Amino acid sequence: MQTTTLNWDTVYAVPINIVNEAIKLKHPTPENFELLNGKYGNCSGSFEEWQITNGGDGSNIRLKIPIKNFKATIIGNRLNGKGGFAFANLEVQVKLKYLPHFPQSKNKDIELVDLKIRTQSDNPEDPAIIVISSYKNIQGFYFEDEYKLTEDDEFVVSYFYRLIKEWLEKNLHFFNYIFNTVNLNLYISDKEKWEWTKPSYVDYAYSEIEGDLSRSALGVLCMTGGRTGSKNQQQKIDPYAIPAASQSGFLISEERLLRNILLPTIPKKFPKSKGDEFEVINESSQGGGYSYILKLKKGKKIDLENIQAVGYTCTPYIQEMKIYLLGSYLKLETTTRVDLPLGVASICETTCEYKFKLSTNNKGEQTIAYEQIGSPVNIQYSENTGNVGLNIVVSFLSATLSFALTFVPGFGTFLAVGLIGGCLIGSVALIPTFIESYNSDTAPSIDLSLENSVSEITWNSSDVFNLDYVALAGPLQLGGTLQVQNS
Amino acid sequence: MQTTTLNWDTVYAVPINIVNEAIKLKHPTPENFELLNGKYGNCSGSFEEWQITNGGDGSNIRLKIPIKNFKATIIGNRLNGKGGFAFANLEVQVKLKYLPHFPQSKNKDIELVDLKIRTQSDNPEDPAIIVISSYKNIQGFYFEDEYKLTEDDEFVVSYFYRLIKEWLEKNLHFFNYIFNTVNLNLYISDKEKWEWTKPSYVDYAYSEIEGDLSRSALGVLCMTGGRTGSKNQQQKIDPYAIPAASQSGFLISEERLLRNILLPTIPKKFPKSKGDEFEVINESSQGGGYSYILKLKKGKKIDLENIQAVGYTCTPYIQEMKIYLLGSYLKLETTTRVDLPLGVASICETTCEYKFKLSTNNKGEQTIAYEQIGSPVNIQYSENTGNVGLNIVVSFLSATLSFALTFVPGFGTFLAVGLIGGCLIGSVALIPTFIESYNSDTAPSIDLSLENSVSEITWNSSDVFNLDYVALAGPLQLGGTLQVQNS
Amino acid sequence: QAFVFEFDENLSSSSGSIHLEKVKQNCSPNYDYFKITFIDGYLYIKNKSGVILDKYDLKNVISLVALKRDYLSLSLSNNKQIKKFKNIKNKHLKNKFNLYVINEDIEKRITKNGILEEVILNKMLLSILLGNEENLLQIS
Amino acid sequence: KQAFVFEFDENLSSSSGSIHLEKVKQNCSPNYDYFKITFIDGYLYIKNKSGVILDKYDLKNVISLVALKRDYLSLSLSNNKQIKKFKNIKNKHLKNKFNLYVINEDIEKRITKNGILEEVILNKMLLSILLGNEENLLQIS
Repeated sequence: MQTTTLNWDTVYAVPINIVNEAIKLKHPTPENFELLNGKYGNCSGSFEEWQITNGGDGSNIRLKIPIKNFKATIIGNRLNGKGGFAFANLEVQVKLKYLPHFPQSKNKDIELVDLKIRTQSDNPEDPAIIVISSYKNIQGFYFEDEYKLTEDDEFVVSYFYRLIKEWLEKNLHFFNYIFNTVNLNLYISDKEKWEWTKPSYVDYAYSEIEGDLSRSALGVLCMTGGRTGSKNQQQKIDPYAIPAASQSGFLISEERLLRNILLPTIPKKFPKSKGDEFEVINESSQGGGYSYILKLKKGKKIDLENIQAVGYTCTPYIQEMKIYLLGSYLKLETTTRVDLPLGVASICETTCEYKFKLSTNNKGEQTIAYEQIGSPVNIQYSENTGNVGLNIVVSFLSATLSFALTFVPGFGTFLAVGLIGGCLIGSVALIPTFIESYNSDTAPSIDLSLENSVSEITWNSSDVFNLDYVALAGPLQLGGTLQVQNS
Repeated sequence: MQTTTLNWDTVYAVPINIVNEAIKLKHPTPENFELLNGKYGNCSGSFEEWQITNGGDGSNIRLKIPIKNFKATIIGNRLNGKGGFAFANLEVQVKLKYLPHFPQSKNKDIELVDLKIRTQSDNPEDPAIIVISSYKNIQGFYFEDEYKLTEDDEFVVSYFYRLIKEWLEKNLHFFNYIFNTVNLNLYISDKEKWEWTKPSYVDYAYSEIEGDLSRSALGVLCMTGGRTGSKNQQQKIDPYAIPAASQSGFLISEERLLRNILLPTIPKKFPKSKGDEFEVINESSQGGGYSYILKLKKGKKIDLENIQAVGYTCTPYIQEMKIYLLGSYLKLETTTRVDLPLGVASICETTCEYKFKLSTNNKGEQTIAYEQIGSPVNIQYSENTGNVGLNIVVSFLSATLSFALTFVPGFGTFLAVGLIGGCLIGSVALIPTFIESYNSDTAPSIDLSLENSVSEITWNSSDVFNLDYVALAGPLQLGGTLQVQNS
Repeated sequence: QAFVFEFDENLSSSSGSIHLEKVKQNCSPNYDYFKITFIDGYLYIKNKSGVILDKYDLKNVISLVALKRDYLSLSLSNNKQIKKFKNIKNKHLKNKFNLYVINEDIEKRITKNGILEEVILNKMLLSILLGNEENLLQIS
Repeated sequence: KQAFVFEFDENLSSSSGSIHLEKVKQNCSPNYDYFKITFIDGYLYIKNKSGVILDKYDLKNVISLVALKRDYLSLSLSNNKQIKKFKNIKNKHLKNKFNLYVINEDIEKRITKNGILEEVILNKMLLSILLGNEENLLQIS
């Protein structure tokens, strides 16, 4: 399934279950609590472990806060008395926040930030804590009312939850779980490798789909390469971000793959050209918001190596091309044109397709491999303003066809290997040499590129990402399992 | 310029000036009239012959009736007096009607009907003679003491006109004229040649262009082959029914060309066909009008003569085809497909175009000729699913291109010559023999065809149609001059 | 479903209300036919003395008219949003759409009285209609 | 319409008046729409079991913030037949189809300064006049 980063550079999606399980393991939830000397009443009870539950979106996180052995006193001129319950599940809505990590980084070029619950807010339209009106699994409720209670026990319970909220307002910090930690590379410049995967701005998002929680995720969203966030960015994860095959998913935007790897590399295929003929734009079909393609600028053409055709030396040229990401594939469409001096033009529109996958070199190290999918698909037509005879036209179109069927796969192979080059070595300058000497048996390990991409984000304090999947699915998509340090 | 029959089978259009001329020629003498002992008054004067004038549409015809030396005596409790005018044009609106021609034709298979002014109507919502309020170029008006024509006494003139109408209603011979005479073939069946150009139902239309009488026309509209009229048919003529080159025009619906000439003929081009693969349908976007196409039924294919390519006996097949009439052309699109068992697919979309024109045979007799316009236009789609070697792929696609570039023009020639054949010989069953032995020099005279088409309608009692133009402009379009007898 | 008409002339006068409706027809494809039915009104024939020489009740008279479908180009922009069929007294206006009367009085409720009535009715219909063809744009 | 009538009735409280609604521009919850409710006029009544008014609070100028899932946009049909109210059905609890929730019942705390009691009742009132009436939000800009 094709996925998308939704205009972010990098996306790291972990199922909510994994996050909750980590919380229950580390037991950051406070045990006993008590509100003393409150104006509107007081209360006490015990918490069971807090957990993320469904109903959130983007910034907004729903927490299930199970409470037991609860009692409360309500103080008021109207509602007044003592009560409690044996068990209840309080639901609140909160936000999370990225805060400076401590101890800081020694490298002052890197700022470590932690993802933790936001404990306070001075914007009334954005309360730190919102009590949700849900009255689920309440057991052993009791209350002694000095006057009125025709409206149910639900009303008293809502009051209780607000007392619990008062305590929470002063004690949320007691829940200091670090969801993840992110290395912000401020100051990226000069000879930096993998700049398109080093985060320079980070935010998060809760995403749920119906069927819930089991399929819901918490996402780390990064802008990289010195880029920052904007209204252009939404706090959302695509439903297909995590490979169906894997626990967690990491995405590198197809836009970055194209602008930062292929666009600087593609001129080196044509020392004939000037080198300024290519561009990455936003125009392609169909679903989603928008897609990215690498094409010739309007008006430009690229001369190719000469061919012999029906007795004449001709220079084929690229009249139009599109490099783009679709489904599982890197796709290349090249329109080559050849003009015979007799007054006939050949036009071939040739499409090649490439898949990526997780592989290993001969030292058993994980790497990225590729393969061409089938053979070129071609469309050929012609224009005959010279009134050239059929026999010449047919022979001419044979020669130009043969050129397209040879040239365009060679072009696609260069691009495919070029892209692996960029991903594996992270330096644009070194890609041509990588392509020239590429060999799947000997291709470098992906580990260094992982250190500079995915491992720039650390979940649950010390998790290690165990890669088990690589594919192109619009953006480069990594599949893997978080290894919790056994301890 | 492409025209249309607007869902009629045939259309015979003649300029109004030509019709008015025959009318005037046949009625050069003025006619004295008088109305005595009228209930609402009496009158007297002199008519010159009526003429068709502008302002009519469809069934509705405007006549201009010039009146001179008019006198009238008006009677009523309310208005009363003697008056008159030296000259005025009475304008009325009438309809025309087809009426049985007498004497009846000897052939009991044909009902001769005449187009004549409808003199009487028993429907109050459709009066036979409508007076139009036109006080154009009235000279010498007077009434009692008033010798000027003012707004205040314009009603006197309207009164005059309705006294004149009273006379007209009682003296129907004033409107005598046979516009044209049509051979209604009452009992048409399969066994007859040219069934598609023999009228079985006829109606008329007055069409005026920009209110200019010199560009306006009267048309005879026919359904042929045993069809009759319906709501589908309107009393309208296309602006471009008459060739710019010619005085008068005759159209044969491309629907009938396709349904009645080519559709029964086309299976004889294909020995491996089962015979039931082809259809003529009306195509369009959102809503359907007048565009017809001869095509393969959905799911059908035609196997063709086997070819030898790269060591394989292969069977080309047609998976799609379109035959239709556009502008000046009979157009053929044919999609041919060939598969190499090793796993190469070839698909050619090939298009050919044909013009038709007036010509002569060896005997100097008028006939219809055609010419292919330019070379076939071809688009070749290819796929290599067996990862076949380059040389085989290229050689194979060259063979299948060669095949399409010769077969499809052959098919186009078959159709053009077939179409001419049906037009010239009128018997569908004889068309395959006509194609096989066709020769420009030897092609039969169009005269028999005309006798069964345009000459089924005779204008002005005995006009002869002199053909001077033939083309396809959507419908088959004939241009010619009406020759009046007695020169 | 009604419109008020006012017809004023030197020797003839008329006021009241009418109900118009499009008549389906297949004989004149470039023209629209309208059936006009007089709900209320009177037709006054007068002299220069301005008195009532004759007074005809227009009640239930049915008229039929046609005009060139070009009138459909007209942009109404209802303003001032009240529309009547009023002639401009003693000022013959143009006939932009070749409007014409097919039958002034179909059942001859009035025209049975002679030619003068036909003449007056025909003149009256053209007078209330011409200039006001924009009103027709809302008549189904 | 800009302003809407609202009516709320339950055993121990009731309220009525009119409210102005507006969509609130936001970038934190892409699948939800935020709405700001401003009370133009109205009173909140607390009553006892037999209907006697115990307390009343003027709602005028109280400002509330709510959110619901954008699934409500698929509601049909936004037709005017005829006057839309935000009314609840007394003692008839309804399903919450679009996860409607209250973000803040009284932003400037005009009434909730009085304590939790007011917050809880105001919260209940807001859900009760909105739920089932979400099709009314279609026309809010």
